[PDB]
Formats: sequence, structure tokens, C-alpha cells
Amino acid sequence: STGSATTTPIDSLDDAYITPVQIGTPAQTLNLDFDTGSSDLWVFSSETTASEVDGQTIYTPSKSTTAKLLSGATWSISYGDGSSSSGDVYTDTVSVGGLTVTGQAVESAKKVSSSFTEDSTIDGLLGLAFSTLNTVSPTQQKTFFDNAKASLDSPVFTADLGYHAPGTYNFGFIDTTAYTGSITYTAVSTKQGFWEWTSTGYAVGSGTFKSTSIDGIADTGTTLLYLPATVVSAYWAQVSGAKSSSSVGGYVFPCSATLPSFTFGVGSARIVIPGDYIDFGPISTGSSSCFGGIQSSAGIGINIFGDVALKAAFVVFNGATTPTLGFASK
Ligand code: NA
Repeated sequence: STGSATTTPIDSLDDAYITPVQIGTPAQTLNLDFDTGSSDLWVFSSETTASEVDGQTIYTPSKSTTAKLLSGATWSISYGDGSSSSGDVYTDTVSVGGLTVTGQAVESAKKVSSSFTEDSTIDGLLGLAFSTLNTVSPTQQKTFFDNAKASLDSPVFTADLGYHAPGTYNFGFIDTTAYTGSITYTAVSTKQGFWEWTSTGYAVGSGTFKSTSIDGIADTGTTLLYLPATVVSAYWAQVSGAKSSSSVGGYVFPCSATLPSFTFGVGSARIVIPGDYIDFGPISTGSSSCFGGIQSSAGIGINIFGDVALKAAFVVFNGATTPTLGFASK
């Protein structure tokens, strides 16, 4: 089997991407944020505290003929941005792009933090990191990918995120038309439950490539690229008037600037992030200070190849017995 679903930016900045997901029978279609940095499939629901719902589409298990309470199971998650959600668990039929899993754990939110309530476009998350990070207690549950794996033509999914445009998540196959050149594969550590890999270095603009090992995670659920302070300082030093602002919470730059590209290494290959991808626009409406898309990972405890990096590439998440990541230009 295979699946193929279009993923759409939620706003003009590509802050996140939503992908339609069919849950239950008859289908209830919710727009989920596919997150390779977490392992819970959770939804806004008929159980969510009413004051915490503001425009999201909800899953109502009582209207699904295939929903079953997973008796006793609860979940609670906290993300890197300080957001959180918790609730109880149903099993139900879940389909993505024509690929169906029966018996998927669908985590029904009873509570969500303010950042979820305030984002009317995101109806929940679909985690695609390793199932060892799933929060369901007392019986940990599998991700949609892990449940689909054995049925897939190849045990893979791919992320092809657009810059200010829709893109695609495919399950079970490589679309050889979706990238240019060849795919470079690199080793993954699953020790922390993430798609954790080691970049071979970076360049700023037309500068020379610096060979240096950068361990980090491929995380579709993180907007920005978070890298060590040395690397980030080297990037922003090439933009006149850029500075790190403790008041704003990261590097800012004059909105009049033209940003340089950023290159990261994947083995001997190179992925180039155009400068335009690094512009996250005014820090507040009408400001001439713009927020940078490359930020320091110091204090976060891990480097994160978020959407700024990933949308410059066709990315293969290879879930074979020895997992690997692949990156191609596109
Ligand atoms: Na922000």
C-alpha cells in the first residue's frame, strides 16, 4: 500500500503545515500538523474543554462506528515551545492520502494550552518520530507510520514541504519525479526517539564550506532552523544591522536587508536554503525589524533542522530495520 497527501502552509510565513486526515466511520476529516519531532496523534475533540476550542474542527468519537475507548489510557505531552495537551484515548480507523490504518490510537484532547486554542487552523498533531516517545500510559501506543509500516510497499515516508506553497507527504514510496539529482542518505540515531543525524557542515552565502559535525533532528513540527551559537553568529554577521534581541527572543534584522543563503552538508552533498526562506517578516505588524529563520539552539539542548531547512529539500524518512534519512535537492 501507499498514501499521498498534500500539505498546506497555515499562513503566509509557513509557520506550520496542515495535512487532511480521515478519522472514523463515516470519515471525520481533521487538518493535522505532521510532526517528525513527536510521536502522538492527538486531536481536538468533543471532549476538549469548550473554552479551549476556537474554530478548530473536532473529532467526535460517539459519531464513529469504529471508535472504541482504549480503557484506562491517558496521555500528556509538552513540546519544545512550551505548549501542551492531554486527554484520553480511542482506537479508530485513520487514513492519510488513501492509506488506511485500523486500530490507530487517536488521543482525544481534554485540555490544550493557549497556543493550540489560538491557532484555529490546526486540529491536532500526527507524530512521526519513533514510537518510544509516545506519551500514552500505561500502554505506550504506536505512531501511524509504525502501524502502517508492514503494509507499505517500502517502509518509508517522504516530506516535500513547499516555500509559500503546498507540498506533499508520501507513505510507502519515493516519487522520483519530486527531486533533482540523487538522494544522499545519512545515518540516524534513535537513542532519543528522534530522526537524529549529523550534518557535515555549513556555508554562509557564497562563503567557503566549513566542515564540522552538527548533530540535530529532522523536525517538520518546528518552524525554524536552530543551530549552535557559533554557526548562527557567523550567518547573521553577514547581514548589516542584524543582532540578537533578548527582548524579541532571537536574531532580528532590518526588513530592508537581502539575506544570504545558508548551505548545510549531508555527507558530501549540500542543501542550499535560499535567503528568502530565512525571512520571517516583521516582528510585529508594521515593524521594520524582521525575525530571522536561523536561531541559536543554545538552551534548547538539541539542534533542530525545522521547516526552514527541510522545505529546501526532498526528505526521505527511511524506517527500515536500520533507519536512515535521505536528502535531495528539488
Ligand atoms: Na514567533
